[PDB]
Amino acid sequence: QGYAAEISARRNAMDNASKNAGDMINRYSILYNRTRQAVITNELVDIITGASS
Amino acid sequence: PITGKVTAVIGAIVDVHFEQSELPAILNALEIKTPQGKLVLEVAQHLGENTVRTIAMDGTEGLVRGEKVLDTGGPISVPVGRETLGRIINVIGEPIDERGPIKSKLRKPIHADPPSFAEQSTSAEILETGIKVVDLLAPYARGGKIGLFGGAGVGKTVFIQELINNIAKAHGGFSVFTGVGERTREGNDLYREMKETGVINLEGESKVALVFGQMNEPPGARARVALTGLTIAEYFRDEEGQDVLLFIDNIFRFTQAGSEVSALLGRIPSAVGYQPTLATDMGLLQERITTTKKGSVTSVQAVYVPADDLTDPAPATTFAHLDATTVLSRGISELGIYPAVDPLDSKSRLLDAAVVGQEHYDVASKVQETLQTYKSLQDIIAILGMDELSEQDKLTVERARKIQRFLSQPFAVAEVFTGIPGKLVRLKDTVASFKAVLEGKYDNIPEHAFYMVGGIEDVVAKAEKLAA
Amino acid sequence: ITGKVTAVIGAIVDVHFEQSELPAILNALEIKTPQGKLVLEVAQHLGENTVRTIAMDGTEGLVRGEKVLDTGGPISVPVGRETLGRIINVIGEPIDERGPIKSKLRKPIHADPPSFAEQSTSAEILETGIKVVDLLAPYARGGKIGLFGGAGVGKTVFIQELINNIAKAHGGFSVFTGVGERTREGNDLYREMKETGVINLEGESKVALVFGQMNEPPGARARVALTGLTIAEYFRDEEGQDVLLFIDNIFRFTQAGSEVSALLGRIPSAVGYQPTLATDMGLLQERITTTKKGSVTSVQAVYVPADDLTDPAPATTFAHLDATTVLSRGISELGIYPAVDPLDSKSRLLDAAVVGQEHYDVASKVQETLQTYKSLQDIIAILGMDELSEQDKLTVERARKIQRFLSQPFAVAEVFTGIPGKLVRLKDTVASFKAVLEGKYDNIPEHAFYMVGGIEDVVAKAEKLA
Amino acid sequence: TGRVLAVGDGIARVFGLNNIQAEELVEFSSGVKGMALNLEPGQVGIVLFGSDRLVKEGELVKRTGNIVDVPVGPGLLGRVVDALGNPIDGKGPIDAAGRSRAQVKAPGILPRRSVHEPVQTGLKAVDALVPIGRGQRELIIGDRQTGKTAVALDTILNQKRWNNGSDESKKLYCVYVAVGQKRSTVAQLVQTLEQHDAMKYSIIVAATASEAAPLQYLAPFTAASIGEWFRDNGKHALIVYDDLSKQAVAYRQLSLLLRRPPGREAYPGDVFYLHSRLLERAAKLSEKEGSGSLTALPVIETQGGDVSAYIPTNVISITDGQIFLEAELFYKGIRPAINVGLSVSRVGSAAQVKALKQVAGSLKLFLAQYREVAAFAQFGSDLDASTKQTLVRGERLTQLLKQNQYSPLATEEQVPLIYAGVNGHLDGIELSRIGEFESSFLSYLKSNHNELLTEIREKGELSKELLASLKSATESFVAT
Ligand SMILES: Nc1ncnc2c1ncn2[C@@H]1O[C@H](COP(=O)(O)OP(=O)(O)OP(=O)(O)O)[C@@H](O)[C@H]1O
Ligand SMILES: Nc1ncnc2c1ncn2[C@@H]1O[C@H](COP(=O)(O)OP(=O)(O)O)[C@@H](O)[C@H]1O
Ligand SMILES: [Mg+2]
Repeated sequence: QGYAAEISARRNAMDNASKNAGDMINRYSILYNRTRQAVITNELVDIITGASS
Repeated sequence: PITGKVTAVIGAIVDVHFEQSELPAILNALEIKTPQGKLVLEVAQHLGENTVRTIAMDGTEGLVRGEKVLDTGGPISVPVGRETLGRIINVIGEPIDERGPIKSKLRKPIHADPPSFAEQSTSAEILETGIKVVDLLAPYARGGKIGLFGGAGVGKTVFIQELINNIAKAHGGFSVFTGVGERTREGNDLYREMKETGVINLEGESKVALVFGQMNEPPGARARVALTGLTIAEYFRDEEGQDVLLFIDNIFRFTQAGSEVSALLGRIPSAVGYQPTLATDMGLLQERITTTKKGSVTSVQAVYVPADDLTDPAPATTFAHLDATTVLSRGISELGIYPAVDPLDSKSRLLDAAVVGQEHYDVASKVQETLQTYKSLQDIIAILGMDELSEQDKLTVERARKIQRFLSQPFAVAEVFTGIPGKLVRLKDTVASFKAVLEGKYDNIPEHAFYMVGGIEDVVAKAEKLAA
Repeated sequence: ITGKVTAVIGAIVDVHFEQSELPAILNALEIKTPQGKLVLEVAQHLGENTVRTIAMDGTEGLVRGEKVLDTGGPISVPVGRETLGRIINVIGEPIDERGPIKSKLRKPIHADPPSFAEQSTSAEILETGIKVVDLLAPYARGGKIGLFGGAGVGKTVFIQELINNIAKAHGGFSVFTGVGERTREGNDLYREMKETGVINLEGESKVALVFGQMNEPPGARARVALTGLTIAEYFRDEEGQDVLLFIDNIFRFTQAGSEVSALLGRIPSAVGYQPTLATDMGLLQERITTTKKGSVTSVQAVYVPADDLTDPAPATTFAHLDATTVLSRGISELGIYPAVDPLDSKSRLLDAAVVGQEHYDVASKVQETLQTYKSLQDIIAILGMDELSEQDKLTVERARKIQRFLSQPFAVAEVFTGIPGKLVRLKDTVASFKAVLEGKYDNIPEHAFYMVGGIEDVVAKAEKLA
Repeated sequence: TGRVLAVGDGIARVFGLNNIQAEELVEFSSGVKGMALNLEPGQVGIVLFGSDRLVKEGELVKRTGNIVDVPVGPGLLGRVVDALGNPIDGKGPIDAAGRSRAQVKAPGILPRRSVHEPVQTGLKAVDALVPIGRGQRELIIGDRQTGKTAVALDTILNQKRWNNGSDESKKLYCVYVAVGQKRSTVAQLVQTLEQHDAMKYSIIVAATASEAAPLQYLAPFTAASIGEWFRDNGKHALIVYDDLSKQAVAYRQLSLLLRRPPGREAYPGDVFYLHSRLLERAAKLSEKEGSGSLTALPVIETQGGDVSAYIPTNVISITDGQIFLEAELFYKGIRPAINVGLSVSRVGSAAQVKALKQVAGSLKLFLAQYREVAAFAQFGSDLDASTKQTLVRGERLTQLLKQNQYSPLATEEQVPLIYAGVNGHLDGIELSRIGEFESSFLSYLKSNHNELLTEIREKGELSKELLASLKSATESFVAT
């Protein structure tokens, strides 16, 4: 009985872990997009400053 | 006539010097005769000293300083009217189908003002496409902008041709298809498939006029070709009082061509590299697509999303103008459901009780709820079998599957490739059918009696034939 | 032909020639100063008889209107056997205080790459005596070898051990170029090479030294690589020798090019590098080639800023190399020196037609084992090795043994270790790794493979532990 | 004529040259050439093809009158030429049918035809799962040293089968473009092609690393102009750009030293219009226009595998598909290391050989299932029988798609192997010896069932009886 309960509990625990991992993936995907845009903008500003003198 | 001389050739940018007070206004088209025909320069700036800076709509290679330039006296002028139907047109309005000249009585500037605030429609309203899923769950705005998402292998082209056919049959309005910066090969495939389908018909009447500026065109042509197509559509609106369709594939490349053009003129690029004029450059195109007292132009815009980043300034700016979205999905195609429109990702601002009416809104909301609950149950339904859920869950799963199958529809254009007769289903019967399905009036019917049929009458007929 | 200085801005000096015959670009100009002659290299013609030049020495103390002499050609450095065992700066003057270089000839540092018809192809494998290199990335005689690595991963120790193993045995003369590196390490190298008899202050010697260390202006750090390259070219084309051209550090050539480009006012490219990065690197690199007159082998240490191999400088360098030995911080933090990345390091010659099918098979199986182990590490970090299948357990354990077996005690490292250095033959390396792959030493504990020589040392150390 | 005002960074500003055309060639008194990219009200910005040491202020410049153009014709076959068509192999002068400009408009909407003929890439993976059609433009994209040039070179080498024949409608002439590669690599490529007798139908346009930026910029365009001769005269051609990243770098150099406005990653604003102008010239022409075609295989290098970079994004947008090579697979021993999930040919099945289409249809499904189930291999202690069998089959299919370099297989040699793999006959064979199976199986067929191979080659289809015979042969072999 303890074995059956433990296997079911581990199943549910890994389900919860997968939910949480998906949520974290969404958060850091948003953060990655923001950082990508920021990097492009800052490097382009540097290039423009070098060009405009 | 008024004639200047070229003085500087830098890439696709050409400077032209005119004698005193002869200057062409901005956006004017200037013509240079070359062995390859006319090269058209669009005026972009006045540099003083009676000099203007202009964008070349074709390759500047071979130009010499002092090459004389003739001012046409107005913006790029393109032919309009029914003589354009079935023809292929480039940005400057010349035919590229080699069927000869476009003998239209009129020519119209591609640059024109949007309708004034007093001329706008006071109320939003639905344009029925004759497609059950679209008209139920993502109703199109009359004179609005509809973003189309998808790609290869999801039936996008046949869906577009079905829109062209259904709008023409139901509402009598012609269509204009614009290829903004997309592959030449895909444009040829579209032309061939349209001739096969019959929306283009060289021997007789045809339903769509085509404008193409391909990837190999300079940035300026890829920028202005969308306005060329829009200008053809606006004529059918204003002068013939029709509910026209304007397809734009791809709007992202309108934005990208605008970015390139802004970079060439030396303007300081804005965030993540896009043009500083991004928002108003988009607005000048989008705000001409609107309903007026005489008719409307409804735009279906295939929108690419770079890096799948919905926050990128290009898709971010584009979505501000979209009234609805149609999401073609390969997942739905793998279910065998065509047109393969995703019932839940497809969304519309107009799916609101005050616009469509409370009955339609109730039916659509319950269809969405049924499909969403089924989607949430799917994994446990697979694991435990459909019988393991409650009686209400099992009922809703069966009804959800029947509804999902019922959202399929045989298109009159695809009939050529499949033999199955097409169906054009108007909105009242669609609402009635899905309402009756939600009320369980047809729950005893087998699932595949709902597959590839018209309204509920065809459901009854097919169930009868399957019972016999 | 003489002119006058008109503008001094940092390392950039403008000169004006009233005589209306300007020096051609890359010409050397000379200014007499209390510190000797200051050498300027012409970089541009600005119009109105004005030329813009890059200083090879400190410009402080320059005065407007100061007279400048045109040498009539590019920076000219002494060549030939008279330069062996002597240290030369970029402008070609000795800095070892042993008096003038007696060369019969001085030649320009700027010259054309050999034409296409002159190119000669060689597949001669260069045995280094290093297990990981000889196995997974064998070097090519007449080719280019790149030691990629960030700060403190071991490029200097590795290249010193390479000098020990190769330069002693290779019959042909060598040239070592300190392009803008640390003077401390250059002095250490000079002392070591005097100790080991590669340099000799009496009689014959077989390495020529060029140094442009990093305290010098950007232009000197740019042109010192060409100064060394020209002596290597003289040994190749005019003596018919097979030549070794050791270079550290190529990243300094790129960085000095960036500095001079920025000073000249060129619009900076991505992450600030000069627009001409790719063509500058090409002009430097593909002068270093094996013509039908002789072969110029080159070993090139490349600093990788922020350990980022995607940076435009390493990324540009990679395209020119026949064998890459990518040092890795991660491998070093495991303690596995010399810390070459067994997977990122790659060689043009690791082909069964060149090294034979047995060597190729052993190398390929080692790569497969290490890559499988790396893939499984992602799971082991969570669940350990207990959950893995017995096949997976066995392959992971053999992978760990192999990974530690790639380590080797260098002689140069006897200041960083007490272990006597050892040199392992290629044949013995192949035999050892074949034996480990086949599982003949599954019964050996992992630590017996650490910092040992061939498999014989594995057996001996396993017994010593037991 | 004109007088040089200033010289630097490989750019020469010239007073005069009033009648010069944009992009026209000019000859300096020292003999070095350039092309007039910038026309300005009082000066011309020439980009030099040689080192600027050869040009100094006040020098006289001669106008050539010719826009940049290159010799074209079949006389180039078997020759190595620079970007301007000057021979560099050291052999005799280039005999040419004519001379054509570097830059010309791609064929319009009407003259083209839908791609319907295969480009016989001799690689099992490419031919079976991501096929290429004549007139298609298929990206080869990947990281440093991942086998990209190996894939293109195997595609070039496989044509040896048909280019010996008499039927010009099947023969495929190959153009290879070396941009930014060191001359030693091009020399070894030439020796590799001569070793396999592949030069008699190949052309190599080389703009190597030290050659000035303008030549690296022009080389793809001029090589495409070489291919367009075959295209327009009804013959079939294949052009490999190796690689477009370095062409973009050279164009960035030109633009920045001309001080044209930069853009993202400091590239000029219209860098998209470079590769779109270059690649849209690949086309399949209709019967009226001569039925010819020009297939393009642009190579692209992604730093760290970043496909989101500017130039990779542009080229991925422009092309009809991609063959994606991943270093992780290369290290595992899966070579030529094609990542099947990311690799897509949007023209796809229409170009594929019918006999190969019949058997390879399900290979895609099985490999997709294997890719989904791969994570379970580390948990083999409890596998659902479906997952276990899926893993067993997918492992052997992946092992079968491995292929040695310079070893292209004929279509009738690929069909039996993929048939055996798909239909599960390999399940009884130990994985470690799948490589022994394939070479053995073919050697069996070509001695015991050569009728089947000949029929597959001649007809190109697996008729039902022929398919049953193939099954019988496969089982007759696997029994031993
Ligand atoms: N199918 C294969 N089997 C074995 N080795 C291969 C195979 N394909 C490529 N290689 C090896 O991979 C290495 C790199 O191959 P290749 O030169 O084609 O790469 P590339 O991606 O074009 O590289 P680069 O970025 O340097 O141009 C070479 O050693 C080549 O021998
Ligand atoms: N064979 C070796 N044994 C132990 N440590 C080594 C060995 N080779 C290099 N190292 C390590 O490398 C470090 C110095 O590397 P060095 O080459 O000076 O850095 P750089 O990469 O800047 O040249 C030392 O801390 C030393 O421990
Ligand atoms: Mg390559």
